[PDB]
Amino acid sequence: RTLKAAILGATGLVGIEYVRMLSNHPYIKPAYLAGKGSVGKPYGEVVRWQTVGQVPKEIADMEIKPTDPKLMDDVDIIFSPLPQGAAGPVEEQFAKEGFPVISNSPDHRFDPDVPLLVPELNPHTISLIDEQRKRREWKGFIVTTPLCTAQGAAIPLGAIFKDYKMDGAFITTIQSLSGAGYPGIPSLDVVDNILPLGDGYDAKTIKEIFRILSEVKRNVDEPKLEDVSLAATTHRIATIHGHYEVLYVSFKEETAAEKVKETLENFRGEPQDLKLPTAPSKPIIVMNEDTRPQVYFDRWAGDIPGMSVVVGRLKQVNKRMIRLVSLIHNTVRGAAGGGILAAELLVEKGYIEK
Amino acid sequence: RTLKAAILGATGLVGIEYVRMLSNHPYIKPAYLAGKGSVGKPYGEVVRWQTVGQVPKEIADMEIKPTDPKLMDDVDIIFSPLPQGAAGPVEEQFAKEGFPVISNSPDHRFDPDVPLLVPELNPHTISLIDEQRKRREWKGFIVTTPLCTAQGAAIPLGAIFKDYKMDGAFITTIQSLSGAGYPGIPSLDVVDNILPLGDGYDAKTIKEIFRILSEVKRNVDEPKLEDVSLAATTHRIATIHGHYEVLYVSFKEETAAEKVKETLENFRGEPQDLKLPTAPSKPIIVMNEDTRPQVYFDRWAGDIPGMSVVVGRLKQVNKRMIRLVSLIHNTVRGAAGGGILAAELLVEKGYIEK
Amino acid sequence: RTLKAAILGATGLVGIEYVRMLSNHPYIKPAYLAGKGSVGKPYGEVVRWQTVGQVPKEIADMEIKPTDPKLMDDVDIIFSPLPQGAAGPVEEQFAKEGFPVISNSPDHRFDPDVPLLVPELNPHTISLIDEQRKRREWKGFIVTTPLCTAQGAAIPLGAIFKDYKMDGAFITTIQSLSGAGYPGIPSLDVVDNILPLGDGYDAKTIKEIFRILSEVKRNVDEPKLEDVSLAATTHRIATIHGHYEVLYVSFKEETAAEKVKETLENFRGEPQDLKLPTAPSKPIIVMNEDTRPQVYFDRWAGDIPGMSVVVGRLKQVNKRMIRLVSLIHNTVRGAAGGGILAAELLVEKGYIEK
Amino acid sequence: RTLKAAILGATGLVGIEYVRMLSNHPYIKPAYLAGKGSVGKPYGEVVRWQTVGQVPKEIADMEIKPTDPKLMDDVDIIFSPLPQGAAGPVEEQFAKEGFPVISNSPDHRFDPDVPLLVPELNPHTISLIDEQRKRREWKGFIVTTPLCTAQGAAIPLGAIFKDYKMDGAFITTIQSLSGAGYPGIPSLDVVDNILPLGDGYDAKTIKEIFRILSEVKRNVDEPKLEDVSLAATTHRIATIHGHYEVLYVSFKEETAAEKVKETLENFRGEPQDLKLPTAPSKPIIVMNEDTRPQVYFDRWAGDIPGMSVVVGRLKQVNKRMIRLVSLIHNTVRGAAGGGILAAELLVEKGYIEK
Repeated sequence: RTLKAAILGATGLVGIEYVRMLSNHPYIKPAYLAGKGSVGKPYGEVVRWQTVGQVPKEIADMEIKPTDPKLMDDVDIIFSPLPQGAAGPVEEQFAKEGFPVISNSPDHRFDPDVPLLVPELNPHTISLIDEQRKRREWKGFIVTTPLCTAQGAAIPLGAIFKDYKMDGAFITTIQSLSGAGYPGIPSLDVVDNILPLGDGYDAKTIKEIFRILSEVKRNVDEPKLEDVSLAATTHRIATIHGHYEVLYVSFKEETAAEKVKETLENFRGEPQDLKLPTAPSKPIIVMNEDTRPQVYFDRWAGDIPGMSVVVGRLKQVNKRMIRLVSLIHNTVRGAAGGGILAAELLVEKGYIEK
Repeated sequence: RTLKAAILGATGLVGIEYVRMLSNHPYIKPAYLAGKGSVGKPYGEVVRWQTVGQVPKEIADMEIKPTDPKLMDDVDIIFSPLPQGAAGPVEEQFAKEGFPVISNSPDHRFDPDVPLLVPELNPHTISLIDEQRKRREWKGFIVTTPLCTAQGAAIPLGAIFKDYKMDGAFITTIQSLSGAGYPGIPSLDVVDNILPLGDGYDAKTIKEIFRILSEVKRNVDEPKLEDVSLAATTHRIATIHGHYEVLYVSFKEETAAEKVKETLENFRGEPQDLKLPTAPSKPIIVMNEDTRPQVYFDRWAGDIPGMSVVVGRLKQVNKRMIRLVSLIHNTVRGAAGGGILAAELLVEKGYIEK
Repeated sequence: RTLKAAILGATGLVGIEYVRMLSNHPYIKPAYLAGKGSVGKPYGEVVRWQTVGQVPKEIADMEIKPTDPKLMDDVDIIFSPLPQGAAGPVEEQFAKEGFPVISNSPDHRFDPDVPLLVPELNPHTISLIDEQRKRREWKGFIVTTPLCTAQGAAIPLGAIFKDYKMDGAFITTIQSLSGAGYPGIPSLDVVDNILPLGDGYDAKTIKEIFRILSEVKRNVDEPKLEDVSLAATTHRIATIHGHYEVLYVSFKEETAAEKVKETLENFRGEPQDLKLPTAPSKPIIVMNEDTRPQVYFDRWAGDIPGMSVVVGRLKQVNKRMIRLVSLIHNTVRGAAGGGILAAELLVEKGYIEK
Repeated sequence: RTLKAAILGATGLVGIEYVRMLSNHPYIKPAYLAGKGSVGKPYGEVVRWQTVGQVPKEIADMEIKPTDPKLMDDVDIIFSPLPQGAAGPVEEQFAKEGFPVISNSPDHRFDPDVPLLVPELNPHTISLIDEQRKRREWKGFIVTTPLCTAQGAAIPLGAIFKDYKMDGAFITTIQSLSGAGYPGIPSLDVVDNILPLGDGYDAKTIKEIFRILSEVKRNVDEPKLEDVSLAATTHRIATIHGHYEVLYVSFKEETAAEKVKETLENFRGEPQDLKLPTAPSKPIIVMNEDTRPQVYFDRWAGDIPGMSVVVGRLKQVNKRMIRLVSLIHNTVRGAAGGGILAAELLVEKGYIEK
């Protein structure tokens, strides 16, 4: 007994991760590979397989099919890593046609009735679907995952905000190329260079972190999220996968790095308690060596490769300020892997039927 | 009429910048190219010319000579970019033999009688040379320049600390390979990877910044330096030259990013006043665009290429925090250029004879 | 008596070399920077200065103007490095307005009345302008330079072909990114990868070499060009400038590599003879070290930087086969520099204004 | 029924492949991880895992042990990828103590009594062992595998030489960084550069190819190997795994690239006929796309990832010349996978008993 998934944009840098991971999944099958430009061609002939291994045997000869909900009677779930602008209306059209829709796209991320989900952090937000359906009058639904960059920060910051009076986080990112898609970043922009991404990208990263944090169930009540200073300075360099982030985190009062570090080691959420198939044992992995994590060596760490955010370099700066770094696999936990985990949580909660 | 310079480690990545720059200098000539390994060989035959243009024609034919005082009777100034551990005692040997020694090495940077010198920040600390001479019973002297990474931070921070109640700066660095020398960083460390340098390197960057800031003559007296919180998280990636740094800067009172930027634009010190030949018209260049500076494009910027720290992205974070970035050409301003500027100051103040 | 020149696609990777070089030129001035997208704006504000130094002081505040042959009264020369498909009809408009056009684009390279010019190899071919003017009934004219990759092989092969019974050349190229222009090659195509350009690219390289070789005045007449076997296998990697090529060259009879070496060393042409300003003293520089030439260190070689093809590794393979490598600066000698050289030749022979 | 393996230099770039591969092998166990500088420590804590996936769970905890025959009583096979100069005497010490040693080092590659083994091309030359043992008066033996670079040309070239009148091959290599080990190639040698490896490396590549070809059993007799002309021009670039080569192959008589293509597509040797576990189904994979193979996308191709040489771009140059490209995974087929395959062969022919 399995569920049949369609993956929109299946030849893309995110769609390849849905293909790789769903090919190994116990009950979600990659059964319908949707596109536009290469409709009618075999997947393995057209795809850039910029990930680990090779195109799965059983997928390689599948023809890419039209992005058309009228052709998808047989499909149980839509995964939608589509580009911004194009995504919004396609996802509405699928939802209106009665599909569950898991989007990795930005278009719906701040709809107050659409869940911006990190399953370990705000699983309770899925019950927004009730109101979504009723107010939007459709049988289906849309759920979004956040910007991968925002997730590499929000996961550690969420674990901390939960239990500590955190009052700011000032972040520097060093992001990989695959985040921008293909053709994406011109090679001349990152050879012997660093490409700042600009105020617009900095501002959207912070916006998304604020939404995720505004939804975390905390054990302390100070400070109020509105009194939290977040800031980001974002860049891309010539790494293929893996977003590397340096966070300076401030607290309203005296807070020991050793305590925070232990909170990070100990972090887990509903996905781990439920033993969901794509839930890592340790959604945050903490490293103790002063030159770790490194992008190359740590982006595929953990019992489920790519699904863990890897943290290190925990250090006291002064009594109210600590330094840490974090690494997220941007197309796995940051996108496809997070979206598959969303789907398992939604099946588990009753929102997608068996 | 000419002053004759020896360049120790002349073939090295800093040594080459001495040669390129002094080749164009109105009164300090590269008269003696010293080494060890390639003593006896033509310079241009052996040097790795990893900088702009080609080996100066009047220099290529010059043979590499021993690093030995008794051989250097005609020499007026020693520039010493020698590796740590080796440098300390060689520098002392030269100073003892009557030479002015301008070192880019770490060994003497914390000696209480030795200038750790950024001409635009603490030009007055050259007066330490007078007590150094009495203390150590020698007619020469040692002056050091700071770690290039420290200069990238300390230059814009020194400008701010001078005029503002700055109580913290929290730094992320993305440093180039030339800084590590040759063979330096293994290729496998930086292809598809980011290399963290570790706690010792972070700590040493901070300690050097503290020494530099403690010597700035400030126009406000608050807060005390002992009350200032610094932190650095340092990395290398595959860029050839140019250290890029993101600085989150806190103040003890409300502070306008607009004012701080004006302060950086208008920044100048003694070298510009005295019109030293290597003094750039703008020791700090401020950029307005939200994707500048960039390493490749801005590392050779300004009227003296590579002598200016290029700053950008000035933004208000909250009322007491600002974000900026800076780029420093690590072997020009960050080492050889700073050294040559040091030498021009020392000549102008009578420390090195005409 | 300064000639004023218009630069089409002035913001581009090749246009920047016209802007750099003509800024230092003794009688050809860059007086009209033509674009489309950025027309009106200052050159310095928009241009991506992906070359040595900085935008020239006196060019930076020049406005980008529209590309239209009715707005250029002040103008004496057109330099056109425009993309294929676009460039063919544009350049015709300019010659059909009176202007002399030196083109770096592919469109007219195979017109039997359009010179396809390497000034050291086939300078006499400029007389095709006479019967080109006649048969097209227009007052101006078009001259084109060859694909950079083809120049990197044909300059040494032409010097060889003129004096030796060469029957074959079998080429592997390893080309830089700048040749694809901007946005050009996506970053994901060349990070930890080699990108083959394909059969169409291999075939167009060979076709151009063949045209050029057919136009070389020889001292031998064996074999005939029609029996010469040429092959290329072309790639790009993550280098910014410099196309590196490995050539296995065969001969119809016993031929010594030391003789061919001397021929390449001694190679001069009409540009040298006339002492044209942009003519290098050594159009082919021959290196003797078995690890040279190297892209990084040799692409800017020579008295006129980037104007010389640098050759090395001359080795006997068997009695009738030799191996050599060559490095060409693809935007300088391979485009803008060759073009400026074409402009100087044509003035000399009285085809251009004054 | 298992054979216990000792992996010398286990933490090296070739060691980690022995560990990775053997960890999944049906009958060879990686039982003893030998080293020097990290003896006493757990493998997982010190190893640089610069390959696919992560350190196998059951290997991670294993302690690195001394390289000492006296400690290895229970070991059945020694795999030795030790650096040149060290390897020779150590491998002789192991064979004189009674062990079968399969070496990836160059030291013994040209001993008359030491097989230089590509299992698909010259499996019979294992019989050399008998006179090795007689002559050397030792109960163990040494077998070597060739230079990875030589295997990338020798595998397709042997398959051609076996069936066609091949009289020359003229090769250009574009090799990865991992072949030079760690720290190996300094990062500054390869950023925005190509590093030629020189005459000694070119000559040794060809010498190894000649030896291997002289031991291939042919179906045709012309020409004699002594009259075949080989040349190599070798380079390194900033790729991690995978050596890419372009080969121009010539023949003494007319030979159609379509036929040579069919021969390569159909290539198989004794390891396939013996169904050895590590024998890929297709020791040569032939691709049809004019932009394939590519390093990143194909170095891990095949039913056994990295065990197949991938060939592409088969094209007629003239009646007597073709062009093809080949890609080898240099640490799998080119080193550890090739060694394991030799060991299986030696087990199958009774030289190593289970």
